[PDB]
Amino acid sequence: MEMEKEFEQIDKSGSWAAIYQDIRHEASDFPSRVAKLPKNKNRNRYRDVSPFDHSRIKLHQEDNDYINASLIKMEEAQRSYILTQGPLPNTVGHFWEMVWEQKSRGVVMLNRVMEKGSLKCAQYWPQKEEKEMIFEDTNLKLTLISEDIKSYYTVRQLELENLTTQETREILHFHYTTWPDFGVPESPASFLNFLFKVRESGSLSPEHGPVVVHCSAGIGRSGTFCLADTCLLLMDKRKDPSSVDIKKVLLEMRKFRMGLIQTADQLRFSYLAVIEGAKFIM
Ligand SMILES: CNC(=O)c1cc(Cl)ccn1
Ligand SMILES: CNC(=O)c1cc(Cl)ccn1
Ligand SMILES: CNC(=O)c1cc(Cl)ccn1
Repeated sequence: MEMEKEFEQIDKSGSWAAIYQDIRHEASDFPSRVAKLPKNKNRNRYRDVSPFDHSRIKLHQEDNDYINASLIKMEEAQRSYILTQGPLPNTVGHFWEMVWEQKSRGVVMLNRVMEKGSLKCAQYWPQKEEKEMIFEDTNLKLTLISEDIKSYYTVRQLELENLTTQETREILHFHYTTWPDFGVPESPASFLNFLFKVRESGSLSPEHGPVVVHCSAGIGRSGTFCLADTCLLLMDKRKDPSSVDIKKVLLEMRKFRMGLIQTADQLRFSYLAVIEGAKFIM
């Protein structure tokens, strides 16, 4: 079926939970043996969210190459994404090592450091220009260059230096700051505006490594971001845009990381975002 009318049919019939459970039943199951090794317990935030072995990002290190991060490669859309958990106190150096080694231009953050009175990720970037951060375990230096605070999101320019080679690179930090502590946004308008700002920066384009996107577990809000981006790109590329099937795209993405889209409300919000986005594109 088309999307917008499939949408009203699910609303009128109140069957979002049944649609979402079907997706959960059909989703791929692949091994994640490296994630579960005892030496990696303090590298995982949640015991039930792990990268598959076949798609995990490897650190260029011979001691321990493990990080909780996955490469999502969308062949028809010609887009790749790295989805990862919010960094932990003992993985902030690994996080920036990955950004460096994978040649990423942008980092997309969809959570606040504290939500619901608890810490959802480490404070992993500097908050003042004159107070830079040094990650001694991976030999990197990170400096805040500029910051632009808007009503729904903040954009930061960061300098990442590989202290071993003295090479430097400019990284863009795109921080969506207004996702509610509970539920999903009432309108997709600010989330779509944010997606378009990431696109306009070059961070999603083939001349760079894959964008790094995270929330707390790296599957819920993060899944919503890449699912909406890929569906809108396919609607632009194909002769028949009504052939784009959001449930089929989601199942393809779940071949590369488990659990993408965590609730039926997030599924409905993803439909809403793609529907409204397709009208603005033209
Ligand atoms: C759907 N996207 C494309 O077909 C495409 C084509 C090029 Cl050149 C770069 C990125 N994407
Ligand atoms: C060129 N701009 C867009 O294509 C766009 C699209 C959407 Cl959905 C929101 C904001 N900007
Ligand atoms: C019916 N057309 C569409 O849905 C559409 C959607 C997009 Cl994103 C571009 C062009 N056409």
